[PDB]
Amino acid sequence: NPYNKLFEERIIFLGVQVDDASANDIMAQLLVLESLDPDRDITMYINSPGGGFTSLMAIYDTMQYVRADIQTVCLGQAASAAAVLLAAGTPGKRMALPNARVLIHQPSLSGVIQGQFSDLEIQAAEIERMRTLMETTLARHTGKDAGVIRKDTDRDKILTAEEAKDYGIIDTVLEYRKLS
Amino acid sequence: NPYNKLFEERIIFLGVQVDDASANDIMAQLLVLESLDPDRDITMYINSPGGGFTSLMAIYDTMQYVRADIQTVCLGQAASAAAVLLAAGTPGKRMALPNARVLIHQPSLSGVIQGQFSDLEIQAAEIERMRTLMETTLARHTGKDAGVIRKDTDRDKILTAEEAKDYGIIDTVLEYRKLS
Amino acid sequence: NPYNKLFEERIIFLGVQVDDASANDIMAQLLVLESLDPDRDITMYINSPGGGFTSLMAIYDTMQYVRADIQTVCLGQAASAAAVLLAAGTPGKRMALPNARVLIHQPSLSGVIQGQFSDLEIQAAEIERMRTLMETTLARHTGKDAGVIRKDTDRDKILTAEEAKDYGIIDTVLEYRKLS
Amino acid sequence: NPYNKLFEERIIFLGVQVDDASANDIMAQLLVLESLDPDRDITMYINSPGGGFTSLMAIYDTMQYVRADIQTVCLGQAASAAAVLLAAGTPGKRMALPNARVLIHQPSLSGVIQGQFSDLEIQAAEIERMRTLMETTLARHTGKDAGVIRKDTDRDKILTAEEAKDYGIIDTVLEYRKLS
Amino acid sequence: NPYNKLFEERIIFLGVQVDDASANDIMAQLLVLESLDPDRDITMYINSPGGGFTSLMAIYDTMQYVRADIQTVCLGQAASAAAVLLAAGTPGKRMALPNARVLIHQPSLSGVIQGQFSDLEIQAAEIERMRTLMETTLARHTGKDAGVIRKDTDRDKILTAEEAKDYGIIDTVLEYRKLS
Amino acid sequence: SLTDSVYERLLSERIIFLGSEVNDEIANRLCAQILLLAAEDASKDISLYINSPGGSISAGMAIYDTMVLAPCDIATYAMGMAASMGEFLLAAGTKGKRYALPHARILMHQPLGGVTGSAADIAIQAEQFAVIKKEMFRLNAEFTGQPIERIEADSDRDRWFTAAEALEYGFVDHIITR
Amino acid sequence: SLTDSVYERLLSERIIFLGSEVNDEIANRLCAQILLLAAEDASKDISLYINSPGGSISAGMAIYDTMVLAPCDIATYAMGMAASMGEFLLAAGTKGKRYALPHARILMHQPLGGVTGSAADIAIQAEQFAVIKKEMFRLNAEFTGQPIERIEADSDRDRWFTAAEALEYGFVDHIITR
Amino acid sequence: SLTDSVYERLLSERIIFLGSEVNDEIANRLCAQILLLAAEDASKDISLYINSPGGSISAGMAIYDTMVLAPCDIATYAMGMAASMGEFLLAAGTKGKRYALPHARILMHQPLGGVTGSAADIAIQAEQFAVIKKEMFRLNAEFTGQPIERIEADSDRDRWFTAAEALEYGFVDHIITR
Amino acid sequence: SLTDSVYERLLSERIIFLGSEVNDEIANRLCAQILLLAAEDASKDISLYINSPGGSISAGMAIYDTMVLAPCDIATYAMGMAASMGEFLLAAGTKGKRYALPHARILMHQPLGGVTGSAADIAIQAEQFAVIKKEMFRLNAEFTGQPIERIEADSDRDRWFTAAEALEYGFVDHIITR
Ligand SMILES: CC(C)C[C@H](NC(=O)[C@H](Cc1ccccc1)NC(=O)c1cnccn1)B(O)O
Ligand SMILES: CC(C)C[C@H](NC(=O)[C@H](Cc1ccccc1)NC(=O)c1cnccn1)B(O)O
Ligand SMILES: CC(C)C[C@H](NC(=O)[C@H](Cc1ccccc1)NC(=O)c1cnccn1)B(O)O
Ligand SMILES: CC(C)C[C@H](NC(=O)[C@H](Cc1ccccc1)NC(=O)c1cnccn1)B(O)O
Ligand SMILES: CC(C)C[C@H](NC(=O)[C@H](Cc1ccccc1)NC(=O)c1cnccn1)B(O)O
Ligand SMILES: CC(C)C[C@H](NC(=O)[C@H](Cc1ccccc1)NC(=O)c1cnccn1)B(O)O
Ligand SMILES: CC(C)C[C@H](NC(=O)[C@H](Cc1ccccc1)NC(=O)c1cnccn1)B(O)O
Ligand SMILES: CC(C)C[C@H](NC(=O)[C@H](Cc1ccccc1)NC(=O)c1cnccn1)B(O)O
Ligand SMILES: CC(C)C[C@H](NC(=O)[C@H](Cc1ccccc1)NC(=O)c1cnccn1)B(O)O
Repeated sequence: NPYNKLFEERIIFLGVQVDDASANDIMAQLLVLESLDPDRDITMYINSPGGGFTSLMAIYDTMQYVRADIQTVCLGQAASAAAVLLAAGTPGKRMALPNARVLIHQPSLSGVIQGQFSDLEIQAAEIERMRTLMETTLARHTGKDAGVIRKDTDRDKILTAEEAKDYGIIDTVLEYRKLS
Repeated sequence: NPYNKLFEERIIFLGVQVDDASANDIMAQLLVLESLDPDRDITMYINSPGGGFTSLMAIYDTMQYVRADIQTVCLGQAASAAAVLLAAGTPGKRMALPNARVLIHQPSLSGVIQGQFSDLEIQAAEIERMRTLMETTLARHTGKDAGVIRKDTDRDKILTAEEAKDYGIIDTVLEYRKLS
Repeated sequence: NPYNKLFEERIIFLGVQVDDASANDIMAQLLVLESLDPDRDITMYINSPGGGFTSLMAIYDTMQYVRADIQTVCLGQAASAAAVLLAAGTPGKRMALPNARVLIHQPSLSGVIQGQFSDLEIQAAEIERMRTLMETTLARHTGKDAGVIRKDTDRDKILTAEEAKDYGIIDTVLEYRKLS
Repeated sequence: NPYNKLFEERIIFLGVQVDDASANDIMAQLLVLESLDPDRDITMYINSPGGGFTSLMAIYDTMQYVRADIQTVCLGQAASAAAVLLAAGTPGKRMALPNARVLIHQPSLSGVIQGQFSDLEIQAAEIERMRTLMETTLARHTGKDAGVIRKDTDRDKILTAEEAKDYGIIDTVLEYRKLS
Repeated sequence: NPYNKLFEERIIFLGVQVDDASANDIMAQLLVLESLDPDRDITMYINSPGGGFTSLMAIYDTMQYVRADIQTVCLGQAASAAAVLLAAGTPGKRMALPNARVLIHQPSLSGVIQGQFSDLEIQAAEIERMRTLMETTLARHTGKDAGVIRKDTDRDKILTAEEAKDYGIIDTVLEYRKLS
Repeated sequence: SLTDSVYERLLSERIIFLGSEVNDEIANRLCAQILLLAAEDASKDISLYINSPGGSISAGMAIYDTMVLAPCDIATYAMGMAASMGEFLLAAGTKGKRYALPHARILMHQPLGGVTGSAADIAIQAEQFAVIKKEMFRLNAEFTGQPIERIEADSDRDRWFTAAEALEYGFVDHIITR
Repeated sequence: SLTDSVYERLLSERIIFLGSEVNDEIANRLCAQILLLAAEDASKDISLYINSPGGSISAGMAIYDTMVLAPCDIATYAMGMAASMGEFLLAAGTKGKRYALPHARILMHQPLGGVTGSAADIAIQAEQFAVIKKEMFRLNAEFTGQPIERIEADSDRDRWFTAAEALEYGFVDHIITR
Repeated sequence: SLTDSVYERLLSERIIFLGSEVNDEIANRLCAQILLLAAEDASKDISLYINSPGGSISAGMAIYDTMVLAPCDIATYAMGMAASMGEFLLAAGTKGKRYALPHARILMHQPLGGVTGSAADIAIQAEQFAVIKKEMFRLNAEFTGQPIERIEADSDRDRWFTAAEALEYGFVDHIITR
Repeated sequence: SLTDSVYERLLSERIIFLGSEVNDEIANRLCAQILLLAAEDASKDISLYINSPGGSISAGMAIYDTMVLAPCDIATYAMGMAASMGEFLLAAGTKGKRYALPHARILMHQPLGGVTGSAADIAIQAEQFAVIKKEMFRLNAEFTGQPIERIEADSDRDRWFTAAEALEYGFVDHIITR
């Protein structure tokens, strides 16, 4: 299994939709590699369309909680929660390969949450809190103001690898190191 | 498998919806780790939207029954049954990482339970008993009155990690221990 | 696998819906542990909503047939067939953790059994025989009269762990043995 | 497993639809074989109808990022994203067996992306950027102008192995080396 | 596993519908057995209704590319793509057991390919190219003219094993070698 | 519709049709047609032609009570199929006016149903299935002029009748041979 | 349609039909028919023939209030099936004018429903289920002339009645024996 | 249809029916019926009988604005069920002419809805849910003659009313006891 | 049907209804109603009451062009809901004759759609979405008397209006307070 061989080389794939099953897989892999060696860098290759905000912040907190530095490299896409997890890497260690796209947007409810307006007021204050928490999370990791994140993530803002470097989501557009 | 490696380090994931299959997985893992060493702390990382009340109280009783202390750390979300299981940890050992949300709410029936009104009177006295038992369970673990839990869980009360610490659901907002 | 580790410590989960696949798993586990040692107690942790009456009486007879004593502990719920299997444990060895609920009710046909009225008369004499056999089974294990079981299981009678102890379904509300 | 035996001989199949699950399998296999030996050629046998553009550029960047040369051989079809990954091989090392077809076409959205026209303007500027990035990627690998790629991929341009060699997608129509 | 035991005796089953998953299984098995020994014959037992033309030509090219001779024996049916792969064996080494049927027919699109008439003109020029390529492939392997293949595969031409020998699809109706 | 118009014109000729599975919808339609024709003339007979695979007992008991309490005679006509409840309503006609067309088929069988819910619900359903079975058999005994023990033994499964067999059994009184 | 035409012609004869499951659609149809017939003549009786498996309480309470507040008497007719709400509306007829056809069946049982939503929603539903059950039992007590304790004990599950059993229980006042 | 004919004949008697879930289809039907009856005679009252489980706010606000801006009084009649929007339109009747039939049930609760889309879309939906909730509560305050704080506390979940409880709360003005 | 009859009688009173989602079916129905009423009398106003959640732009542009090129004035009436295209057609009325009932709600937002097919197809769809958005905003600018920059900023997501807010914004010209 090439997944297990890269895991022994401290390489993790965020390669699927960020849901609770994916989040538990990342958090188990992050906490094992913290317990294996807290000094060596964990590499988090991210090819993901994003997903749930809770599973986002489950991975986000675990990336920030573990003693090991998290090298986030984007490959193909980091959209939504995955763009935030891409920005959630250790500063100086956030990469994207040159043709990876980075989609940042405000949080959204999938489908329709029914309920009384008092329940919907709480669901809306929560998705506004999820919006504010995402923008605050993207503020401290991109170096931009949270109001700048709010205007930019008002709709879909797809960045290239170069544009995500200028935005502060990654730190280095990862050059191709092919020998030929 | 990073799940098995963390289990050998006495770390359990409540990472899925709390149903009977998930509850049996937690209770087997809690009772093995009690039989391995009853003195070392069991760590219960909780990333869960909650679920059934019976599977809640199956995990709840097993967390309280085992001789080992249960370190509940919330990662991402501890909602519904999972918020109660988060509060069900050993006092002083209930954590949440800073961007984990804690949703407390009264119990609910998923879908519609049909039946005669005598059957529905019993199903309603049961969901009221499930409501009272949840509030009494959250009373002894958060330090608040059960009537305070009843007013607060009347609708969805989403807490942050700091707000769940002030509420008494966790004991410590778990600081990021990253070396850099 | 924590299921296999507890099975080596003679611990069985009735953790799913009691159907024929679940019953065959319990009966195989009961008859192996009888053949391993017929003198040591088998512990049957029960977290189940119940199920079919035949798979109930398949587990019931096997619990009573094996030479080993069956320690039934209820965790979360023992509803329907699972409440009878909870009461089916060895006397003095039937437990429930304090927030486990015990639902006793009369048998029921899931869905509609179509057929001629002569076929339906037999299906009704059978579900009445299943009703009488359940009440007679709950009579000898709870110490109550079968007519008392009939009035109590006429609709859903959810008991707490204390109420199932007074009813005779368990023998001891199993105290939490946590060291702290 | 013949997949694992060829992987030990540094042979990778792009044999399914290029989605994120397929892309993560290719990228794990490319980065293990880079870590095994960065000097030996990786052979990428491509039998694929293509797929998503992000998973395309995830594989594309990883093929270009790894230190090992990527020998892309087309077998049967290299369509859409798979034609670009076929052209993404190391120059001089891009093959197609003689009856493999190579389908190049502009990117497309599967199904209908609903939304407000401001959201659709961004989705259209993105699929135009995906169109321009594909044509620029096919420009540097086929040696043709990106405007020539735009006129040729305006609709489906199915090439044979010989026609993909003249187009620049492969470098050699791979002759049959059967001894008889 | 009898599949693995025959694979060690250099025996491959084309036993399912020829799609890309089946084609990748055949091509991996053909290229491993080429790398194991390029001089010993690969036996390809074919029981298949055919399938996709790309996965046909993926297997076809791989059968012709590998250094080992491919002994195609038809068992039951070699229909459509599978009849072409049956004819694709090494000359003198193409068999069919006596009650295997061989169905040759022109290519077809499964279901309806929608689109503009300019897109449909390309899809029709492609299925005509797939028709011409199949007939040219069946021309060089059966020894008949491609116009003879076109008249014969205009509709379903089911051959017996004897009729496929006279047609040139196989070379020998494989006699039963039972000792009794 | 034309099919509603042709049924309307034979409703004017006091000819009504049990022409489908007797559910509550067409039973209330037939009961209203019997009430309307008894309100027009209480003396002229209503012809009920029955091409029916059977159906609900209480829907057929609604038709049966409307047939009896109508002051005019209900001539019943087995036309092709009189099965189950349509058999019942065929034999429920006025004595001497129960007719079978010669190639109509008559199916008499014990009632069909379903048990569901809890065991106490099913025990009540069983008691009521025994009451429905006894009343369906007693009325078929009253219609055919045969004992309820013969009705119970013969209806235990599907018992089919030709027009001649339904004549000798007692479902009909004549076979129309125009 | 013909079936709408035959119901229209008996609407002219002040004969209306509770002939299906009483939902809101046919209750408002029946309420409008009672209002229309009370507007035509406030003195002549409305015949409500009931072939009904029951249904919604508030739809039946809509019919029941329209039956009482009509100045003309509502003669109710158990025709085949008067179950649940159709039992209620049968027994809701004018006293002395509640009729059962002899093979109609009367089913009296406590109301059916569903609980859903949060525990505070279900507790409100339970309080309202206790109010609906008490008002359904008090009115069935008022209809049948029997105590509410007997109505509560008998409606606890499905209690079936023949026309004779519904006569002695008090759902109907006579059995039509024309 | 007969059911359209009976509603048409009571439309001639200025009796209209909110007899289903108030969606846009029957609201525009009721609004057109109020406009048609106000065009016939601007002085005679329109009787709106309400057997409704509630429904859309804007569909009910369409009916409510058509009720008020009609120059003739809209007598509202709780018939069985006046829930949610049907409660609103019941209490939206002309003061002194809001009637509850004695076993009608009145359900007052805060509006139901759904949130969907992005967080900026949901924040706009929430602001509009707060505007709809405030206007539904202010108008229920204006109808019942009770404070908006009492309307907000009572509508927080489902609050059920009998005809007597809806009389003292202020949804209706009388209980019809003919 | 009755609902078609009541709409027909208000069609005689030159009152038409945008009472559903404006798709092509009811737009051609409304366009034919505007053409028919302009053929009857070219001087008397057509009242278009709008209870609409919006819908297709070209279906609404069909109605809008039929409203303008009718020689008679189209009085528009926000009745409950004028959202999206129904907002547009409300504001598309004759100036001075655009009316909002006091509790109608007006939703103005940029058009909804979908992108599909190849990138060259979507680029054409995007160019046409920019043309539809500009023409929807320019006409809403012409209707409300406000700049297209304010229309573009306000329609970027859902912007809801009361009748008073739609009065000051310019969708309607009066609020009916009979
Ligand atoms: C923008 C970033 C933070 C995340 C994006 N979406 C969200 O915020 C997600 C979208 C989603 C995913 C799966 C299931 C349901 C909803 N939102 C949430 O998880 C969510 C959960 N509860 C309340 C409100 N929002 B991403 O998935 O497009
Ligand atoms: C509030 C806490 C205690 C738990 C929350 N919900 C419940 O209480 C759950 C929700 C649920 C989950 C799965 C299947 C059916 C119902 N309620 C129950 O399990 C339940 C079971 N029986 C009767 C009444 N309620 B959580 O899942 O949102
Ligand atoms: C009351 C106890 C003894 C058992 C309860 N239910 C039953 O009795 C079960 C419910 C059930 C479960 C699965 C499939 C079909 C029916 N009844 C039966 O198994 C059953 C089987 N054959 C005839 C009559 N009843 B429990 O599952 O709620
Ligand atoms: C032409 C090459 C670059 C790729 C071709 N198609 C695309 O570009 C694919 C087709 C596709 C595949 C899977 C799921 C959804 C869409 N386009 C995309 O992936 C895509 C994704 N986001 C926005 C716009 N396009 B191929 O798959 O036909
Ligand atoms: C005649 C021989 C060459 C192959 C026969 N059929 C084809 O040619 C197949 C039938 C097929 C199979 C799977 C999915 C779609 C279509 N044709 C193709 O694969 C195909 C693919 N793209 C364009 C045109 N034809 B066989 O499968 O009946
Ligand atoms: C008339 C009798 C003797 C024979 C058959 N009739 C029945 O028994 C019918 C068949 C049927 C029709 C509609 C819905 C459900 C069931 N059974 C009933 O109506 C029925 C069943 N159980 C209790 C009460 N009534 B016939 O329909 O084949
Ligand atoms: C009349 C009573 C006593 C018996 C039965 N009626 C009910 O209880 C009916 C059955 C029904 C019909 C339609 C939709 C939902 C439920 N129940 C209700 O209408 C109902 C249930 N819970 C609260 C309020 N109303 B009957 O329909 O079997
Ligand atoms: C009248 C109020 C207070 C109570 C309920 N009404 C609503 O809230 C209705 C229920 C409904 C009906 C049809 C479609 C969607 C939703 N809600 C709405 O119409 C609604 C919801 N959110 C925003 C605007 N309108 B009633 O229907 O139970
Ligand atoms: C009127 C505008 C500003 C707002 C909304 N209307 C639209 O944009 C409508 C919504 C709709 C209705 C039916 C079928 C498809 C789409 N969009 C279109 O008709 C449309 C979308 N893209 C291109 C051309 N027309 B309204 O319906 O919410």
